[PDB]
Amino acid sequence: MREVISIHIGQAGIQVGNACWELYCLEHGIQPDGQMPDDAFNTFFSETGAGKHVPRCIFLDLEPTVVDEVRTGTYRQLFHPEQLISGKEDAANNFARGHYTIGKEIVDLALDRIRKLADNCTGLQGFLVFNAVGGGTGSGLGSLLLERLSVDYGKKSKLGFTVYPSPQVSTAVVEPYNSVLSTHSLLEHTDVAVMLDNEAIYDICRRSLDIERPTYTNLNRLIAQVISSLTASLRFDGALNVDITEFQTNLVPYPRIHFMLSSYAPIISAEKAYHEQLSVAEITNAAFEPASMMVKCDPRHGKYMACCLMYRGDVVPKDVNASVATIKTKRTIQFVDWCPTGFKCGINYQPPTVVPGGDLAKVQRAVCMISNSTAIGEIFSRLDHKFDLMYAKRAFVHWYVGEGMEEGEFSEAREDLAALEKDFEEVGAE
Amino acid sequence: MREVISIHIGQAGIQVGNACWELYCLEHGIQPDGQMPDDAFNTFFSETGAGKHVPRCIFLDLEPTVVDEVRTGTYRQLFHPEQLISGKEDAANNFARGHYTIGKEIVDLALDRIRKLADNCTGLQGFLVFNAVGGGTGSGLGSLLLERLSVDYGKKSKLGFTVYPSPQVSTAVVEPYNSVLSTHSLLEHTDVAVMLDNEAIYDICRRSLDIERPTYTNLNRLIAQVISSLTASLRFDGALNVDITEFQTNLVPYPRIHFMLSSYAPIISAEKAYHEQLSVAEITNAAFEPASMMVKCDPRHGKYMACCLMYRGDVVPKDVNASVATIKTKRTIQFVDWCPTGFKCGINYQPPTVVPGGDLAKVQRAVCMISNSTAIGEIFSRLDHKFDLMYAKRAFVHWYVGEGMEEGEFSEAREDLAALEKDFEEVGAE
Amino acid sequence: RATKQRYEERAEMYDRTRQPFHEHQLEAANTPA
Amino acid sequence: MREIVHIQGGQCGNQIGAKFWEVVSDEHGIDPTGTYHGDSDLQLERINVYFNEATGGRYVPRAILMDLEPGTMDSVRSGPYGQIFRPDNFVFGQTGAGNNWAKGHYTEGAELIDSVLDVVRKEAESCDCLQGFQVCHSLGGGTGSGMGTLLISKIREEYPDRMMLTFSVVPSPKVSDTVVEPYNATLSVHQLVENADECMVLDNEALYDICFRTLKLTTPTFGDLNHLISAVMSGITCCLRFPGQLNADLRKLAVNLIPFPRLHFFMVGFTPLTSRGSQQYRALTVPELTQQMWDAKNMMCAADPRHGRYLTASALFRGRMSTKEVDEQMLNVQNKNSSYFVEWIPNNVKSSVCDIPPKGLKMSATFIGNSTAIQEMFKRVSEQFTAMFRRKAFLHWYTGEGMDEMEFTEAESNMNDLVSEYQQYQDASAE
Amino acid sequence: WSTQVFDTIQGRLQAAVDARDPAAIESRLKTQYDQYLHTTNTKVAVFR
Amino acid sequence: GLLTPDQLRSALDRLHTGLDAAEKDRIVARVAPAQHGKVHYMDFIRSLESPQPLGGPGLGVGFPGVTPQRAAAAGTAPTFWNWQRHKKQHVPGLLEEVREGTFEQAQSDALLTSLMSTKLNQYRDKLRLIFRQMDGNRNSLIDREEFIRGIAKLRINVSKAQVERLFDLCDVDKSGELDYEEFVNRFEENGLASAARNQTRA
Ligand SMILES: Nc1nc2c(ncn2[C@@H]2O[C@H](COP(=O)(O)OP(=O)(O)OP(=O)(O)O)[C@@H](O)[C@H]2O)c(=O)[nH]1
Ligand SMILES: Nc1nc2c(ncn2[C@@H]2O[C@H](COP(=O)(O)OP(=O)(O)OP(=O)(O)O)[C@@H](O)[C@H]2O)c(=O)[nH]1
Ligand SMILES: Nc1nc2c(ncn2[C@@H]2O[C@H](COP(=O)(O)OP(=O)(O)O)[C@@H](O)[C@H]2O)c(=O)[nH]1
Repeated sequence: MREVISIHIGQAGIQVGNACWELYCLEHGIQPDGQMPDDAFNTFFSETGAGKHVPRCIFLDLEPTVVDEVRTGTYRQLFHPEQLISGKEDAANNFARGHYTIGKEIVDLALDRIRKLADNCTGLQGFLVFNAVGGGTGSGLGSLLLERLSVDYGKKSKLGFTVYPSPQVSTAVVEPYNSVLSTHSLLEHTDVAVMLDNEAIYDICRRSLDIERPTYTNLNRLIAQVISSLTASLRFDGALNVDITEFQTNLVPYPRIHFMLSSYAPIISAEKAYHEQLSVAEITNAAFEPASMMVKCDPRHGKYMACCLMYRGDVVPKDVNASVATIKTKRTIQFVDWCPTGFKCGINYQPPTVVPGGDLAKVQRAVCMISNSTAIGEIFSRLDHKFDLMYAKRAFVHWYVGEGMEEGEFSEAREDLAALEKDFEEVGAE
Repeated sequence: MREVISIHIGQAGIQVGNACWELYCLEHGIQPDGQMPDDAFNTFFSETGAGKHVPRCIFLDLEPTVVDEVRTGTYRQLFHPEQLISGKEDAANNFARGHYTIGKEIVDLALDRIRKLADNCTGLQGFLVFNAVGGGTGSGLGSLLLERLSVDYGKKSKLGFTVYPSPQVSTAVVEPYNSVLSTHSLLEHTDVAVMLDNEAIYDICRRSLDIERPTYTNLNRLIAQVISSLTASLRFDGALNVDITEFQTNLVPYPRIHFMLSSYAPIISAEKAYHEQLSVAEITNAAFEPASMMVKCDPRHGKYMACCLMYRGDVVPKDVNASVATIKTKRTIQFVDWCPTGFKCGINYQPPTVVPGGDLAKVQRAVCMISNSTAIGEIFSRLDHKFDLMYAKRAFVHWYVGEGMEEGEFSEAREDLAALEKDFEEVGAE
Repeated sequence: RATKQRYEERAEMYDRTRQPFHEHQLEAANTPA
Repeated sequence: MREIVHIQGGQCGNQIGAKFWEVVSDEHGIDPTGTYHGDSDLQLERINVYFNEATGGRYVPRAILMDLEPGTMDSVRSGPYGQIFRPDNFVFGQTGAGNNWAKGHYTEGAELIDSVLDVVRKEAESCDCLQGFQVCHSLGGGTGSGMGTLLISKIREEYPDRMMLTFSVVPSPKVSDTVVEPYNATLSVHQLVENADECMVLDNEALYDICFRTLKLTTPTFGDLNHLISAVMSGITCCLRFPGQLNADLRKLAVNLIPFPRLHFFMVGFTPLTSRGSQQYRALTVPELTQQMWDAKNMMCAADPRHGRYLTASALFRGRMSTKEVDEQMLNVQNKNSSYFVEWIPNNVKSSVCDIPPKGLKMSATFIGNSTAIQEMFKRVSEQFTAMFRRKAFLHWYTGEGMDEMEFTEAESNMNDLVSEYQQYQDASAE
Repeated sequence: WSTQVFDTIQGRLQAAVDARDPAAIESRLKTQYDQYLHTTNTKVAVFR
Repeated sequence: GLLTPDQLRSALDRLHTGLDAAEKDRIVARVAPAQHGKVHYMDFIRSLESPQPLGGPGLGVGFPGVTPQRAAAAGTAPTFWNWQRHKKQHVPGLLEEVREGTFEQAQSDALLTSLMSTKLNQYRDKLRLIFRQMDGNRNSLIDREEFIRGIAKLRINVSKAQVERLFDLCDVDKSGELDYEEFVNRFEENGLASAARNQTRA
């Protein structure tokens, strides 16, 4: 009744999807074979007559390697073989390749399977699109899929958990290019874009989990925990139930402004567990700490416009009220003048499940803080000069031109990003 | 309700804190793991969700070895891991090193944890700073922390149990230097400073305990017993209840004159136990004996200003009154003319608990006599020429200058100690 | 029913044990502390 | 034989209604299976006020459960007393209102309102005589506020003379749960002023204060708040259900409480709320009950009565008590706090006495205060509404549901005019 | 009271404490403490 | 205070209750004598003080002061605390029981060694710190009990049989105690763990 369709595009999408679906299987008791030894799985799994549960997910990639890793991993009998969709040639970090030449047929088949999945859902809260802003498969094909979904499904809430390039550390060279292009694409299609940075999650793993050598599995485990906390109210009952549709109403003041910073608390390993109180107030303060943010963007630079809190576990509304009142009275945290409330609290009685073999410890309380704030303009400012420094010399432009783009597309993407910058400046200013 | 924050700075501070916290755990029945199998622990311990009791103490040191000894020892599961704070480089017996260059970040972290601890207390009687006057960590860092606490906390009563250099025997060479500096620092920052001398405690162990080979563990055990007898009225009820705040009002005739001799009685081994009466009058006389004083200073030289007695065990107000009347009538003990009473008697119904493996015997009566007397200016006269004799040649002055000190600072400290000598003479005078 | 009862019973046990156990003593939470 | 039709709206309204119906079933000796197990004829005297008899001994509540999402009433049915309600009275949509008053009142409420009115009419026609409808819901939520106000308007149109009683959980002052709380509250207050004959204002933070200071609970869930609210909702109608030395119905309370039609918002308090530690130490006496009633901390509304002036105040006592004691106590209260009472009303107290106290209590009393202190509550909500409306924050969510911008201005103007009414009668001098 | 008692006694305390040279005070206390040190070191015990 | 029922009837008559003989008998029978007219005046006054109609306690929430939020039916018993709908699940690919010469057991050993090597080596000298934490005693040699306790300290759900397999695989030199050299040799980053993880067909 509360079904949500999961889309995982690109290597980052599929790799965070592995952790996400491991976490969901652990949460709902679904074994890797597919079946479990009610109806809390309906949001993420559809049960068949045989008792086997298949996720309502779609793994899209133009590279066969990542999807075949899923086909060969522990989760073979869980996922639907046709739901795993693989391309033949990788997009090669080319937004043009993934959006104009290779991505056409792949996204058409993706729409076909997405339609088949949506026809299996009585209700449909929305889509959870997990892609990689900064790579051709994630950026181009994901943008095309988002555009098609907006065209056909229409008003369904598409929540994009995008992974942007980190400020100084990065793994690609044309990452600013395809990041800017995909940003122009998803400014107008996705409903709530949850922003993520590898540098920020690396710093979280280094400081909170004491991991000086973090890896993508750790990052994906953290992201999966964040998404599970976000969706917990759909599957488990709780006081102050929060809905997918309630996210945007309590978080999006203006349609252009829908990018969201995410922060999870507590992040404590097994060794450091049960040594501090980890009370509601302390975990709220940790969630509001800039260091625990999952985007390399200091919130002190900007002002919070809205803050939606997802509490999981033994959280009592009086304690959440006291903690949020302390946050409001705190001078360091600054809110916009036009949002006196600026808070959307929601509690859930289900404590976060712990992944066996992961670094996170078993905590009875958890907070997922998702905030709309004008500070996020800083990261777009970084990408806007990382882009123009290259685009002044037209470096790597011919690669994008060869697969069916024009200089006008780059110019329009840069202009739209500048417009978004000015919109953030205006909403921040009185 | 009656919480007191304990700070242990330097090797000597941490090593006497080991004994103090062993003594409190043995007294309240708290196992070393952290928990015990009403609410008398609240003065020193705060109970957590599991029922584990954590001490409201902070182990501060710039050297990692001393703190790691605690991190590895039996009290590894009791103290908070972040409460144990370790530096990287030792102060190397340099007051400048411990107060000006290395100590800054460490004391900032110390104030952070102290604020966290104080926010866990409904009330706060005050601070118990245990350091070693005569070393860079003890003197410099302790002085800096006392200054910061006086600045921010304000009205909290800070009792400094300082260990001062022995007259003739000593283990450091710059000990007069950093002792004079720390004395100048804490003359205005501590509220009640208690003098302790290793030579006097060694003599006590040699004669009363018949220990021909006393060591630091023995010294710290006596010091811990003294401090526990001091605080016993906070945790246990008894006739004539005594308070941390009223130590001052009953003990400090003038704010400058707040250095205090301490003497414990009885100090008897098991073999010599149950061999004498150990009555209230006899133990009070022993406490006023010069040998029982934990500072190498003849009380007969000066005149007592005030004497606070803390009795533990089967003590009756008649017995304490008769003992104090005999002491007053005694001709050798001389009090000032301006303080006709000069006595603050307080009894507790809890006899002193005996640490297993120690040398102190199970005595049903105990006295901790803390006296403000003008005789203590005599040890200050010792340190005042031990200082100036080296200061004439400016020996080891370059070591202190290198880390951001000046000749003016040594001069000001020595001048302040001379002013304290003048003050002692005046207050002894009529 | 099981989830709601678990939440309420956890809260009741935390109340009993308090009477995280110092949060009811916080200055902001309650003025008497 | 004066029936009351209960309506629960939204998640908060449904939870409060479940708690209230469980309390009433306890008080009337109704087990979760519906059978009477009280061993007291007083319980079955006036059970028709809230219940209808089934084929057997079963009693079904005259309750109508409302929601745009089924999860809340799935939890309601899974609760201990979820099986008493007739399954036909559960009216649900499928997509909940995203804390959107516009969605709950215009787009998604329109389809469900036909079924809601059908159920309401079916329950009301079975009534021999209808005292009115009581609606429990929360201001500051989409389905609750929007659907509740729409249903209240429809029932007002259908049955004008019948009483309308509302228990609205107004958003708390100091901590706000959802961002759009000022919008929803501002839009709902405008409807309640025009439609609701009688309204009780409840604040979650005030309930936290009272349950932490009087009951001395340290971890109070929403169950405790719903318990206190349910006690108030039971005590307000105990006079209809049990014989009283001086009985007083809902219409009598409305007549004695409301001087002018727009000034029908009340703050309520319930006594005696005793901590478990001081239960034996406290003395159940009429002066003690009155002293606890008139305490500002006992109010379940955030606004304290000291700032305003009591226009009127009803006190429904329960227990075998002296009417002389009751009347003398509240006359003494009036004389002592005459500064806090309106001058141009010679007697600001409506005393009612019921002979049957709540189970376990020797004596009890519910207090319903119509005071100008609620002016500051409305003023705060308007301070938030204006700040958000000046920059149109989250306004597109309401605009895209087919609501004009002018509706917000009209609602705020109405609410400010109500504030003006309260202030003007607060500072109004006789003659 | 101030002028007659406290002012007089403090004025007589001064010009006596002030008159006492700091060096003389240090030397006096040093002779005393060294006498005590010598008797402590020589004799097995010290008794009041 | 011990008053006979006849004395209670006389007391009611003296107090002018106005009741008939039968009514007074019923009011007296409201209380029941303990041994022989042993009801006392305080007990009788308590009986008539709060009449308490409606029958008092029942299966519901009740008044705020008297009874808690929860139902009496759903109460008077602490059941459903620490209620877990789904039991804890082991790491996939880890065999609870030891099998000899099976690809499943080989994969379990490879996965477990890889998991431990990833948990360790997270920062520099973390292998050394974990090694020092394995043994409570002063000797560097790691006992079997020390090994199980350290693995339990790590948040890893692994059966005693597989832990003993790890203990034997880490070369004890047939001595039964793990040295730092062999500890490092098997818990190095990559190396044997990575090779065993990759070599599935072996
Ligand atoms: N957070 C996170 N980011 C990842 C992970 N794996 C890859 N990424 C990011 O994803 C970006 C590239 O993703 P993709 O575009 O999907 O790579 P691909 O599948 O080979 O497709 P193309 O590169 O476009 O040809 C890189 O810049 C990485 O920063 C991961 O596991 N976690
Ligand atoms: N009574 C007593 N005194 C001690 C003990 N341990 C150390 N001291 C004294 O403490 C003084 C030096 O302490 P610290 O300054 O803390 O030594 P540290 O920890 O290396 O720090 P720095 O020397 O300042 O660099 C020595 O002169 C000792 O006399 C002890 O266990 N008992
Ligand atoms: N007293 C009480 N208040 C509640 C409860 N649940 C929610 N609330 C409050 O009701 C307000 C509005 O939420 P609600 O109307 O239930 O959301 P909706 O159902 O989507 O309209 C929120 O601010 C909550 O603080 C409850 O069980 N008891």
